[PDB]
Amino acid sequence: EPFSLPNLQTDEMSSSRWPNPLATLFADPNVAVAPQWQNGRCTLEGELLGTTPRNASWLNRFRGVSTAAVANQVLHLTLYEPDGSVFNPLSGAPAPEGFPDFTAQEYHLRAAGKVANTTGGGEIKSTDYTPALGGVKITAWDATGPSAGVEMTGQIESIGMENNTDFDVLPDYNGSAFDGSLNLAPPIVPLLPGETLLRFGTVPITTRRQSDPIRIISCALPQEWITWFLTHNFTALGDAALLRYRNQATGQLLFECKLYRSGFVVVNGVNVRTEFPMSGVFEFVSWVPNFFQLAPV
Amino acid sequence: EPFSLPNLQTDEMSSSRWPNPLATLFADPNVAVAPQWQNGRCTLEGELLGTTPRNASWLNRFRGVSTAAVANQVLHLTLYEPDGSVFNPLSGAPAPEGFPDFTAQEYHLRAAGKVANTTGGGEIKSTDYTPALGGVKITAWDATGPSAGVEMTGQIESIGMENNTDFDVLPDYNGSAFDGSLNLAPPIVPLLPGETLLRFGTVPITTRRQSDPIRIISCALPQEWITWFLTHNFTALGDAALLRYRNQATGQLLFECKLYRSGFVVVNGVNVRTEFPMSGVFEFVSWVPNFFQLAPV
Repeated sequence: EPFSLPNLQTDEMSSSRWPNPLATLFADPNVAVAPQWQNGRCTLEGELLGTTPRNASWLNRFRGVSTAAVANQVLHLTLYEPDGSVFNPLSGAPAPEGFPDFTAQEYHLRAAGKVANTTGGGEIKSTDYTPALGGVKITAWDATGPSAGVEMTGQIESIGMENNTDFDVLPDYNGSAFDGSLNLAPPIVPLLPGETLLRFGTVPITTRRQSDPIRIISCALPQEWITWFLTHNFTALGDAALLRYRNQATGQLLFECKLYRSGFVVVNGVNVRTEFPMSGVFEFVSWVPNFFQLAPV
Repeated sequence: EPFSLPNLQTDEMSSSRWPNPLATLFADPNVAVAPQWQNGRCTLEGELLGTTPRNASWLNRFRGVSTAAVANQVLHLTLYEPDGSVFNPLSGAPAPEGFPDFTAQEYHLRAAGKVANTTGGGEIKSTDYTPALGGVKITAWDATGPSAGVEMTGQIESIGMENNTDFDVLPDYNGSAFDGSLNLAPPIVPLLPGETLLRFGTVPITTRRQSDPIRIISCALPQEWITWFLTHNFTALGDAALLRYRNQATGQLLFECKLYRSGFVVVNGVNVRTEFPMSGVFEFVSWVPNFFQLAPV
């Protein structure tokens, strides 16, 4: 089938790195380092990359089994994948599908099992966020159960986040500074030098906002585009899909952009951080080579 | 475009009444009263009913403005709709789009504003769950702010839920002991007497499970099907779409069912509550009239 994108406005779509509606659309050419996001990554031909979950709703969800009974507000889980199979550290994955792919001081959560007295809240402290090792230690856990051997499923709800730039810093998934053995999706770098990554932004709930209160986490593809690629049998006939971003109510063509086949969008001619209207729709035009030069925004 | 459904397995899709992956698929013929869900409602031609949000990720999200500074762990919010427009409580809508459409003792939440000391947790007690009035009183609010006139955005994360049957009991949205002035989408009723509603189930996190720990909330359509109908220009050439539910790996056809044009699925010949495998895909077969009688499961 010929390539297309869903006829949804940006503000009708969802982040693929934090479950929430998209709220901003912007290009920032002065970010310190290129992002290496592990969620929200998919090729145009429908190949998921990194820890990107195939089920949209497994983003920020987790499943596991308690390794010991709760004591001293500590719950340790051996981690499973969304399919219920055991997560195998030896596979090279940094974490089960859908796990957070950025640095934070705390990851706040809620969880429950299928038996009584297992609904609780807690958090994973940064030093304990080492899912590549096969488990996570949940602290400040406020339920009396579970006992050992009980399946738990939960949701990461918010983060302790003192510094917004840490959304673009991968966590120490294996508890060390050395990620060489991990099978990580590659950094996102525009192919032409004047191009700037187009960021789809949303607002997560965070604590530790005393220094500066604005929190924005970006992703490369709206979740609805990822699902679109999974539900169509597209062939990437060129290096990039040339798209137009159009306000369908007002007719105004806002800009053209390139959706590279590895799954990210760029615009040209951005010299300072630039925000774009949210009520537009992205429409496919044609396939273009990597060095196709876009009209500046 | 000819009618189709996305090629996702049931366990690869999401509930449209609680944000979480689908976990069960079942038909219960012994539910005495038909459900009147206000979320997860969409015709095959892509027209939303009830409070069903156009953006998948606005389910269980809310936004508004504080009417007073926080005091005594109470935060009162005047509600907005998802698009930031003011929710007019005189209009007859039961709630802003995406608000929970069932009865619970407490609706647990988290929220935050643009300024520091506004990230908190709290809850809406059942007696305060009257969003049709244009606002909600949040209690057990644990942040020191916001002051008055401050925008807040938040998420419903879990419920206090004594009885699973209350997932199918609409709440008293206007606090008037159900007076019938509200604009509600109609009950979901199979058009033939031998048919049973096919329920797409997920597990929300709930408290008050000490006595019966299993909690399952059902919906009429996976969220991904609703988005599919919004992103295609379908014309229902019949009263109902005949579907086959097939395990694509083994090729095993499990049952046939009818997807009625108003947006729900039924099976035939179910005499006891019956669960079905989650690894199947619903495939469109043809259009059939309302009187078409399905092969029994």
